[PDB]
Amino acid sequence: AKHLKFIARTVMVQEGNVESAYRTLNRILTMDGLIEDIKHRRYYEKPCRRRQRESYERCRRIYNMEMARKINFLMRKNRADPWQGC
Amino acid sequence: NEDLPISMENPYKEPLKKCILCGKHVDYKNVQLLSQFVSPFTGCIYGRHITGLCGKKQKEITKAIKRAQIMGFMPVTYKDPAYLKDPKVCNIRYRE
Amino acid sequence: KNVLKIRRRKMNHHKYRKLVKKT
Amino acid sequence: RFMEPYIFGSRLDHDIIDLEQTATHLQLALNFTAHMAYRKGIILFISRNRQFSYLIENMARDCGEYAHTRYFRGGMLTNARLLFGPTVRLPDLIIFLHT
Amino acid sequence: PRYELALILKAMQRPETAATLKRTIEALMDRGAIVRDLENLGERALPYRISAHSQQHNRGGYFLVDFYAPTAAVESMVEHLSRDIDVIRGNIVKHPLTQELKECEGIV
Amino acid sequence: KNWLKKFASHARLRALNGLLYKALTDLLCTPEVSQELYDLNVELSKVSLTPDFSACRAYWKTTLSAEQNAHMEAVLQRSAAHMRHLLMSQQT
Amino acid sequence: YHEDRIRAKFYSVYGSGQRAFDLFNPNFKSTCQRFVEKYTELQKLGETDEEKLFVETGKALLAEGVILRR
Amino acid sequence: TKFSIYPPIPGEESSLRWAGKKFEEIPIAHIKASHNNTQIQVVSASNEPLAFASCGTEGFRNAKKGTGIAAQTAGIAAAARAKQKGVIHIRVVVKGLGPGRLSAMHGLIMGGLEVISITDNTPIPHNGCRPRKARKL
Amino acid sequence: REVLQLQEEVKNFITRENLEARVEAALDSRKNYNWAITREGLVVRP
RNA sequence: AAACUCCAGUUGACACAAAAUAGACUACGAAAGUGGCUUUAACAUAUCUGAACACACAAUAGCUAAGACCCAAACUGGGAUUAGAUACCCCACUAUGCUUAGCCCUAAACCUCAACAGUUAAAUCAACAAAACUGCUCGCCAGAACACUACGAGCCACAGCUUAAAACUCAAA
Ligand code: FES
Ligand SMILES: [K+]
Ligand SMILES: [Mg+2]
Ligand SMILES: [Mg+2]
Ligand SMILES: [Mg+2]
Ligand SMILES: [Mg+2]
Ligand SMILES: [Mg+2]
Ligand SMILES: [Mg+2]
Ligand SMILES: [Mg+2]
Ligand SMILES: [Mg+2]
Ligand SMILES: [Mg+2]
Repeated sequence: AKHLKFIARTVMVQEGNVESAYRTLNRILTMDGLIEDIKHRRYYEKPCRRRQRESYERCRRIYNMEMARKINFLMRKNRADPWQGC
Repeated sequence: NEDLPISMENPYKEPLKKCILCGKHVDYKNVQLLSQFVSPFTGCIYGRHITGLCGKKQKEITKAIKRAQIMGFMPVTYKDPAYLKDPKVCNIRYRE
Repeated sequence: KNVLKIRRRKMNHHKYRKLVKKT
Repeated sequence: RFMEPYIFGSRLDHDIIDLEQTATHLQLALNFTAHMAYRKGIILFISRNRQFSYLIENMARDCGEYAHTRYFRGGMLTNARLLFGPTVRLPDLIIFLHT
Repeated sequence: PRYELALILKAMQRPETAATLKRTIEALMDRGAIVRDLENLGERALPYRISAHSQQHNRGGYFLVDFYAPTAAVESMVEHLSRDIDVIRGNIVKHPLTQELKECEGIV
Repeated sequence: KNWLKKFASHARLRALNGLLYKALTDLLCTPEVSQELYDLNVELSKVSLTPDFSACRAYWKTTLSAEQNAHMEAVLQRSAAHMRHLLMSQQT
Repeated sequence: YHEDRIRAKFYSVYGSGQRAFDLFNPNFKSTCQRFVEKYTELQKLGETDEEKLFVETGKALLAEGVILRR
Repeated sequence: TKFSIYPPIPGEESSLRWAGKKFEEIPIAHIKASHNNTQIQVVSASNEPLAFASCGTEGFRNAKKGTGIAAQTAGIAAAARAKQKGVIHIRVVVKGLGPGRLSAMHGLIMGGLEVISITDNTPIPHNGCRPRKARKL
Repeated sequence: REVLQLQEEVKNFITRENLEARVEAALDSRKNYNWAITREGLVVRP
């Protein structure tokens, strides 16, 4: 309200590609967490539910990264069998 | 026997990794530095997974940013356009 | 855990609060 | 853990096996194997390392002994009578090149 | 202790700015302060529009006053900075140099 | 709560269908789920809840190309759980 | 081992030798190993100043004709 | 010259011109995309209202207002009423995440106006007013 | 050492006598605290 | 459908409310709790244990006085649905959530792990939870239900809180 306008969350259109500018703006707002914040602020989330959700997402991310690391580490052995037959 | 191994700290121990701001002072008046860790479009403070800073310097940067914002040194809703052409130190790409 | 015991505690307490209200 | 007494040390996070102990252990094992072969006992080599299955089978055939480098089915030793016959003779010595 | 006063003053001409700075430093000294040095950071556009003393400001002069004052002075100075009409925004902080630069061995 | 261990181990129906259809369309309007899904521009025809509320079937319009249809199916099947999580997190 | 310290400093100053290691040879001599042997000989035939030993060992190896790029 | 997504700064002079006018002189189309209705208002750089159109002013009623077609029609009507006042280039400022967020701009483009920049100004409190309770449907 | 450093530093402090001149000089000066950091950890001074 | 149309959009001024992002951090505090900025005070003890009652504290809810009131909202109305709706959905609005001075003293107040010190050796070990134990101290427990009850006592509490039985009954729980 007290800030200068047309600086925040603003994307310029290149060669009349308005759809591309909109999709870039959507990507920016989603990456900065603004979209999920707006969607979550429509109704009040109770503090206990918020803490449970944050813990769940944190542990989900940790577990997913660890499983991805394990799969990538064990993917090296997936080559042609060098001792076929024996 | 002279060839037996001797007790010793690892001489090949590599120096422990450092963050880009380690050993440097973070001041709330240095808006140019604090602007390198905020989103150009929203002014939101980047997390450590993007900035790559350590916990101590991440906290220092956060506190300095809040102090500068509330004391009338830094904008809140966007990054100052004067610092848009500064070196990029954050691991984030909008394909923009 | 005993959910019957907690449900028994709930029924006993609720019945008690009805009695004090009545009398 | 049980391999610790046989480890000379760790060289840049790589364990080194004390070869002085290995010499005595190998001496005892080879003496036992030679004595068992002298008594005409059945000797069975076992190893699931497919890189050396051919070599171990060739060696077993060469020395007139037996080899099992393939998938080990349930009960080959503890149920040998049902799997080979009521009068089968089991090995008198088993040598694991890979345990 | 040692304090730094960050002062955002109204965008005025040189005489009024000098008078305001003199008045601020004089108040500091009256409250028992020993002023070490005065820095000028420049006249610049504010990060946002600031409403003070029934006036809207988009531009302002930034100044730093380093000083040594007793602990009881700071509160009083704040109240004084609240009454000065030529001050858009005054904030007293503990001097950053007094804060110790603890050394780090790196990411554990 | 040791998430490590857990991870390792009718008029009402029509209203709920409409609400879920709107919510799923809004979710697909953005990269909130994933950028790969957003680039596909998936469109939904309807949402049907089973009579016993054991499953939610979202009918998505297919395109003419078959490779694109297969890619869309793969991405949607890989994204379904994340959309469920988002729907409950937003308190829809 | 003691020489490991020297090796570390060598591997930190002159870096890894452009010459490749031949681990099949039981008596392979790397540039770092020759530096170590010269360092120990100098220590046994002189004083104990770690920096001076390093610099004089470098001078001696360059005199022999072994390239050493810092 | 490399294209810059970042809008020109009024202070810093730039060469970007649209029909001879600078960035800060272009009219602004304010779109409010609510959950059940969409509003479009075109204003000048000095905040002089030139055109206004919503889904309700174009005849749509009740749930028909909260659709893409209604927002497109409102955008077309606003574009027509703005072209009748000399508007060609516009800067779009969208507010809200309603169904008419993109359809209103589609209508504006289809009505003859050229979009030079898109801005989002959806109200995001830094945790101010407490929102209503979740529905128990 | 600290006391001597403080004693020599006090010579440049602002007093009631030099307030006019020091205010004027500060008004005719500009201090800059801005500096950027690079990915290599180097300071880029403006 | 009701409701509003002193309505709605842009712009400008404008809180005794709440404190995006940072936080993918795991810190402070005895616990309860604590996540906008500045400043002043300030986080006990160089043996350990030591209380339903002593001395201090204790989320949310609740009771007295005054004040503030954006938003939310038990309750209360209106609209809709339904066989009915004294609920769920929509609108409006209270007590209350806020400040000040007093009370009330309860929570799945839980890491469902009492405080200090020590060990990783034994068959590790009913099971599950959260690897198994040792020394020392305080508190507590001896079938289920009756019973977070009755009576007595204490309490700023008066449909309240703490402590807390017995009779009858059963072979289980
Ligand atoms: S790594 Fe040392 S201060 Fe961050
Ligand atoms: K718990
Ligand atoms: Mg004690
Ligand atoms: Mg007692
Ligand atoms: Mg209380
Ligand atoms: Mg209260
Ligand atoms: Mg708790
Ligand atoms: Mg105790
Ligand atoms: Mg006790
Ligand atoms: Mg009993
Ligand atoms: Mg009682």
